[PDB]
Amino acid sequence: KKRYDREFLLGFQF
Amino acid sequence: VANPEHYIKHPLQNRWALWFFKNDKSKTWQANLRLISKFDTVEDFWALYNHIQLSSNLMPGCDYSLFKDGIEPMWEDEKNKRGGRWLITLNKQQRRSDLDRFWLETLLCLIGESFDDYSDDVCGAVVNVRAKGDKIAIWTTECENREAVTHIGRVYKERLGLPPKIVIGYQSHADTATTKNRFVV
Ligand SMILES: *C(*)(F)(F)(F)S(=O)(=O)[N][C][C]1O[C](N2[C]=[N+]([C]C3=[C][C]=[C][C]=[C]3)C3=C2N=C([N])[N]C3=O)[C]([O])[C]1[O]
Repeated sequence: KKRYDREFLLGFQF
Repeated sequence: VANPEHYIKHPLQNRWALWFFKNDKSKTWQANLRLISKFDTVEDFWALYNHIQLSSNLMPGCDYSLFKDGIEPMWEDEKNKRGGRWLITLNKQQRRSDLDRFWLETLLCLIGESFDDYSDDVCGAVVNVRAKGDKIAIWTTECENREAVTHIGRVYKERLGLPPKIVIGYQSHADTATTKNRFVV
């Protein structure tokens, strides 16, 4: 249900 | 009211618990296993990851273990006893180049739920920091599920960017503690 892309997640690192 | 899109945390499908293993021979294996913290959002994941040490900077004999809330990083846990692990063998030169890169890709595969419906079969992951060679593995709930295990291992291999020449093996926990490959991709 709640899924995320790797490049979407990396944008929240900083 | 306020559009929650301006203030809300990005929630994950599962709550994840990070664990740490500090090698001490005076204590048993389980006594060395300790919990660090729990998160169930994207922001809280980076809040934890940024303030901890990379897998390459740990002492020899230390483990990071990211599992679903409720599942302990051992084979004797109900969710683990019937499954197995997709093992990745690294060498000494792959500590500098690949170790921290592969582990963060492994972390994103868990929290991001990248294996479609078979993300429910996934229990967790653990990185082993050893002087003889580093190891990374993704644990599943059932080794008998052929379709579930094969998809995770294939997609996991694609995410890390491993060449087709490199062959990785899925081995169950029941065979490891008694190693042979049940599946290979
Ligand atoms: C290592 F995998 F590197 F952790 S180890 O070779 O097993 N270290 C030696 C010592 O570790 C104990 N151990 C390790 N685990 C985690 C595990 C599960 C399945 C496959 C690989 C690692 C466990 C244990 N012991 C228990 N009781 N449960 C575990 O889940 C081993 O006893 C070994 O002697």
